Amino acid sequence: ASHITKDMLPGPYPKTPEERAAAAKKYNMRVEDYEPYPDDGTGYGDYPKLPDRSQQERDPWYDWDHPDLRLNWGEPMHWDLDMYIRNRVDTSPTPVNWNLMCKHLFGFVAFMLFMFWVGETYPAYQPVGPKQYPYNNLYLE
Amino acid sequence: ARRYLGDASVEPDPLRMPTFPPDYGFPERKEREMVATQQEMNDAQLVLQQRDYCAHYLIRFLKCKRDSFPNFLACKHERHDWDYCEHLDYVKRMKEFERERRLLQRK
Amino acid sequence: RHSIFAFTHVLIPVWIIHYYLKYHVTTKPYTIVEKKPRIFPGDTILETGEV
Amino acid sequence: HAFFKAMLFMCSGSIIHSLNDEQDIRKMGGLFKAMPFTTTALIVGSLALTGMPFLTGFYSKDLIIEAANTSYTNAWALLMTLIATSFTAIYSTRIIFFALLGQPRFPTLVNINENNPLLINSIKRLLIGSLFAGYIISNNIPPTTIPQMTMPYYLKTTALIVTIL
Amino acid sequence: APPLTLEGIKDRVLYVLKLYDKIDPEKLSVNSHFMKDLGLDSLDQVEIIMAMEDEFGFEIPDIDAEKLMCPQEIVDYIADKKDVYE
Amino acid sequence: SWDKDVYPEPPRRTPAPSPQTSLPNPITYLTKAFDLLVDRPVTLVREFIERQHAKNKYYYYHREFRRVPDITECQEKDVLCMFEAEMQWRRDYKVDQEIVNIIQERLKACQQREGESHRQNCAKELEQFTQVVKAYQDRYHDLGAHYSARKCLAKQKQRMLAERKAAKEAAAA
Amino acid sequence: TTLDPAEYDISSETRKAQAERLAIRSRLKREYQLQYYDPSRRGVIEDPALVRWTYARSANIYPNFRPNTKTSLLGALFGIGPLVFWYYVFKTDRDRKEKLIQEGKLDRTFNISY
Amino acid sequence: MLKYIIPTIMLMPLTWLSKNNMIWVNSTAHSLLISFTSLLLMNQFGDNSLNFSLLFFSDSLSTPLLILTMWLLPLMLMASQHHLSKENLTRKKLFITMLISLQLFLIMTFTAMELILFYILFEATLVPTLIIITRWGNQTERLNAGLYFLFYTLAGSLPLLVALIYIQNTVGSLNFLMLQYWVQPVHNSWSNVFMWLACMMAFMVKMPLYGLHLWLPKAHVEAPIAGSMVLAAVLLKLGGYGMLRITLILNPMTDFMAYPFIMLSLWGMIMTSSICLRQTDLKSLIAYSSVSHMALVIVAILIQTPWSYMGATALMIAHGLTSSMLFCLANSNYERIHSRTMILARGLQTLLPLMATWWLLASLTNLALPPTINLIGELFVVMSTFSWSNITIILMGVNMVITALYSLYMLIMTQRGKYTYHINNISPSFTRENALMSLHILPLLLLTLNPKIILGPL
Amino acid sequence: GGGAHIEPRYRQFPQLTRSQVIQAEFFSATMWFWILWRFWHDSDAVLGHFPYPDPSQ
Repeated sequence: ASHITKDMLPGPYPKTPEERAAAAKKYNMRVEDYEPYPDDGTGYGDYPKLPDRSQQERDPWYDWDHPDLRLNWGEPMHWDLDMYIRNRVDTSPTPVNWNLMCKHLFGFVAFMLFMFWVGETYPAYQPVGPKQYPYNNLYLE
Repeated sequence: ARRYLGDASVEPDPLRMPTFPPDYGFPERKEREMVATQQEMNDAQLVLQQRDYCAHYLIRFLKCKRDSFPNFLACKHERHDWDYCEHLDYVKRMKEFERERRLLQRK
Repeated sequence: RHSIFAFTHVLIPVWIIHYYLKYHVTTKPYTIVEKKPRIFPGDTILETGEV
Repeated sequence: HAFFKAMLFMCSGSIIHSLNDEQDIRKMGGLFKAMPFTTTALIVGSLALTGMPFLTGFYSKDLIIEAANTSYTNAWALLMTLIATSFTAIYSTRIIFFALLGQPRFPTLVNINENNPLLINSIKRLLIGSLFAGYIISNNIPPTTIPQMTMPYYLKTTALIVTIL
Repeated sequence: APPLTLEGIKDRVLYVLKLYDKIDPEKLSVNSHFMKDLGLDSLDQVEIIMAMEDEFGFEIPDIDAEKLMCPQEIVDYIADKKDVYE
Repeated sequence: SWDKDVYPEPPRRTPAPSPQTSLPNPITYLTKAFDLLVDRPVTLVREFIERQHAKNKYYYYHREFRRVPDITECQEKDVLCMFEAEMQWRRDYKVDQEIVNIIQERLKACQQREGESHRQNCAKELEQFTQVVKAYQDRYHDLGAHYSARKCLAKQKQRMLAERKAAKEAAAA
Repeated sequence: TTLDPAEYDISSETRKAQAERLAIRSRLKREYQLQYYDPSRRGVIEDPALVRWTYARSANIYPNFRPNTKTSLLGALFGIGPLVFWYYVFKTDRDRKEKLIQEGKLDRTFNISY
Repeated sequence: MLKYIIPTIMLMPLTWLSKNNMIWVNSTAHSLLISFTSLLLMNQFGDNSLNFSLLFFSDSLSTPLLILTMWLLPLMLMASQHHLSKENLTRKKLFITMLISLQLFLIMTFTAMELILFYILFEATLVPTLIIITRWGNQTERLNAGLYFLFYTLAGSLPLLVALIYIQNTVGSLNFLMLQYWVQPVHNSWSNVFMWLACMMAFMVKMPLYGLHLWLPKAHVEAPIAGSMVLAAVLLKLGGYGMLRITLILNPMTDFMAYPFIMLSLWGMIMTSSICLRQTDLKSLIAYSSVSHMALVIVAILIQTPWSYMGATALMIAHGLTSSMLFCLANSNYERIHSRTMILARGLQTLLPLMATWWLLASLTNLALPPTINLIGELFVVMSTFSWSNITIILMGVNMVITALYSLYMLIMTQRGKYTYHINNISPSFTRENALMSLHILPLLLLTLNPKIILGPL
Repeated sequence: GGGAHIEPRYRQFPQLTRSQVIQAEFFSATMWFWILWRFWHDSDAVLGHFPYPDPSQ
């Protein structure tokens, strides 16, 4: 049961060097890119002075990580930044966006113009005159 | 090519036909062509798209499948003859665009 | 043996599961709902003939 | 189809244990590095997957691509089904050309073994059941539909040559 | 299922000394320390295990470089990783 | 069992013979052996209970009720006679559920017995059943007062709309 | 596509005296390993990085909160927002559906259920 | 009830009358014996109807619902003994007696013969629950949560008395539900809105809408010894069923203003289960599951015309057994690790193998695997509100999607390893820990054979 | 381990058990005998064709 520095207070400009770290060592001497200034967007009750958010992100992927536990399995001491989206989210790929996936289905979007026609096997084209005439001509005889 | 109209009974599933529904029928040569027995076609448990032509030859063909039970071929040449019933039926139908391309031209 | 291992497995329930079957078609007003014979000509247990 | 890959997973399952793990198409080598039986079983089903010259599902594969012969289709559908048949051929020789062709390249201590009759009883039943499957099933079956049985000149047999290229 | 002993790891490390044409079969057995005739900077620190990168080669992390100077210190912790001798 | 007029079927009409060949048929090997292996442990045991069950008998009777009052009785502030008119009424709705169950099984009877044609034949079921279900939700199903089941407080008043609106207000029928 | 993710950059010599940030985490790990090894513990360590993670997320949002902005008054575009739209749909059905049900018929004879 | 209340009051001068530590075995022995007698005269027939004795019972005829109320006193005493056994026997005798005193009023409730006998017993609770909330919890936020549990339930229930006394001197007397044959209809007015609204809103405060659910993750989060009244508070929530007794009659023709209760509780259903996947307190994870597929009955009661009452009754005791056991899964595995943080309990599934089945067969009832009592309940609700409007399959279908990803997220957090810590957590799930975790699924899958016992009138 | 009936190697090509090759060569013969009904007798399309039905007048 710890009462001194239990959590944050209404910040984030309450002499920020006193916060990290009295406890909650988010910053070393309030210049660590994680000094508890980051109340991004005041007026929201979410994330006060808060040894917490908009810190660098996107994914402790639990790779080699040989200091010790380091990442996600083995539990280092004080490194929780924002979680519950990060035990299932990873890093950067090869290339970049070039959204060819919508362009991949665009090939049949052009072939939706081939959905307008038919596929009759006999005969071929003969597309220039009225000799084709899909249905029958005269009556019995 | 057959038919007549005003089906007496209101029985759907087009067995209510003139006699027998063809694919198109008849149409010219011959302008008529007949069929099997509808009282036997319903007596034989047989689905639609099998009440077309060459059915009576097939009703005698597939009978030998059970009439020769532990067999590998009831009649393989008749299968080539039922196909010859089928191919002569189908090339009779293939002469549409031989005519319809020409009969739709001026005269 | 292949004698008491095989006979205990299959042979006993077929005695059981038949007994809830023959004593069952006459009780329930629909038994198994078997289809027709699919005949071409005509003979079998009738008499009718065909050409 | 059910006789194909339960063979073929189990056929290659003898290979992954044989190197104790790689499951990569790299780092394999050729066919006969004391692998007589399963490479013979590989060249049957991967020849079935070519498009069936006389094999098992010839009575399933050929009769459907020649059921799309006369049809009211999209006309881009036959420009998408029959082109996919040609792509099924390079499926075959790819596992040949990396696992069954090349010089032996993989890290050492060749710890291969194939002689457990549990596996040999497994494959020898299904490979025999593979070949004579459709020639019993399709030979002994009630026909329900009217077949096509028409395929004129320059339009008929190229579906094999689709696989040959 | 195949086990292993410690007499095989002493040979393979020693053999790829002889497989390299830069190094003669006249250097010491377990401790030539690499610097005896190791050169230069790059390609005498990671290339010296680039032959075992193909053979053993279980991804060999960044810590493995400067421990590998002592050529017996290579032999030390390969037995620790792959669950080896007693 | 039952009575076959409630649950009809046509005869059996089962063909037979048709061998015609000296090709080896396994049907003589199958039915001429396995029928006896089941005949001993079934027929002898079922008969053994059948005398043992005929040692003594037990009785249960038909339960027929009394129907003196019917519908429009009684006066509004009464409770007693308007309890009996609901005890009348609820039995006339659990029963009329099950008569739809009987006719539906009659539709199940023809279709697995013919199967192949199944549409142009049997001539009766799709005419009978849709003249009963179309005679169901009218006046016998409080749609949508089905929640409280509204015995005689609404079961008459669909049928009031079937008299006060129907048959006179058609202008001019 | 989410994200760049900036896996290489420059240094040497932008603020070279930035070191011994590891001295923070080595102090914690020397505190932790001396805490973690002991012959009789029988129970977890507190580790208040979890304690400050729940209690600054469960409570301490409403004592923090002041409605000084309009991005917390944005919730009328999110709370009562779509709930307006679901009422607009459901009374167009059950009214257009209703008139067709009374004036004219749409269902068949075999609709006992319902 | 002839005498079910009369033996279960005789349980009360047995506990203090006993000796020393025998007080646990003496109470649980006799309390199981009522379960024969509870079944005994009840479940009779059956066609309009069973008025039972007098002005004290209509026997809970078409809605049984009451056998489940009698399992629990011999289910909670075996559950509560985990961390209770450090206090005095003089208070250990208390906590058994008020728990019986909660079962006494629930027995005359659900049957109740009237509507004004209902209310005074509908409000006869909330005094013995509040004693279990304030005393016998853990660290603070008990006391405000002791006040949030009041002042929603009590602010709403007082306009019942204004309306129920109003009916008693308007149309005859309400004293019987079977003098409700004469019912005048309730048309569209400006006073008949409020008669409908005040009579309805006091039931919404217990089975919550999306609004005014603000007390439900307060009392369940900060909660007694081992779910000991939390098992009771899940029955008590579904023991606000009496909307089935009222709204079937007694203003039957007001669907005109059902729509702000439909859309609030049909869109809230798709959101209040979605708002739980980022929970970090384990007992608050279950506490929002209890919001979501309880609020499916609120769109199942207001939509009338059964094939819904087939399912709306089966859903009241669907998670009567499910959500009870999930609290028992979390009242266990907290005795060993002293936090309810879901992060901390990892490294599991190797250490306690026998209770892996107890996780899954719990969470396989929310996936609900159709031959259970669960997807015989939802698939009557689905086929009911389809016939209201076709578009409701979308929201209720996405309800089925997210709760699939929701239930497994509580399972899969235990399938990890290496445990990093924890010289404690030795106790290999003793004989009591599996016994009170059993008797939940053992009736739950049993009744799926002949579930004609679980049906309304209907 | 227990039985070393197939020894590990240093790339010296451990061979077969001199009976596996018999079953191996037996199931190449059963399929190339099974090319019998592929050619003898089965053709490309045993249907018959049309001789260009132009004279329909």
